[PDB]
Amino acid sequence: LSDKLKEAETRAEFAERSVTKLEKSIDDLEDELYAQKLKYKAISEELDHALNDMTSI
Amino acid sequence: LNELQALIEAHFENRKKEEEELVSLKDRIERRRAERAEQQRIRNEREKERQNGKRQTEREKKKK
Amino acid sequence: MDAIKKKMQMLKLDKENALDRAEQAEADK
Repeated sequence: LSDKLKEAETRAEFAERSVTKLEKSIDDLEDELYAQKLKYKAISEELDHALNDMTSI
Repeated sequence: LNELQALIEAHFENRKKEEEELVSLKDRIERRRAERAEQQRIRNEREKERQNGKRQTEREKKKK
Repeated sequence: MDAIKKKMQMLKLDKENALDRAEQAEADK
């Protein structure tokens, strides 16, 4: 049990670290998805707004 | 022309208004994510709180 | 930019027709 605990603790710590890595990667995806949407629909949708004007004339 | 102008205005309004809806709400989602993550961080803080010579003498001589 | 593929065609027709006339007007002598 001491080893099972160290192992479970390694697993708990692993999961805390894995969660930490994923806390970081979820935030990176939360920020990257955010940034990509924020820049991508905001720019390309803006480019389609610009289409409204670009294709006028 | 009624068909083209009507459809492209439907495009503008409906779709991009909708796109900003998406922007807003997805931002809400991400904010939820980050705030709840930080809250877990503070929880972990609290829980781990629950889980809890001779040279000196001669120097003193000379310096004093 | 289909709006202008279509506007292009309209203006193309307007000029082609004006041009057809420019060419005829000169061709007529």
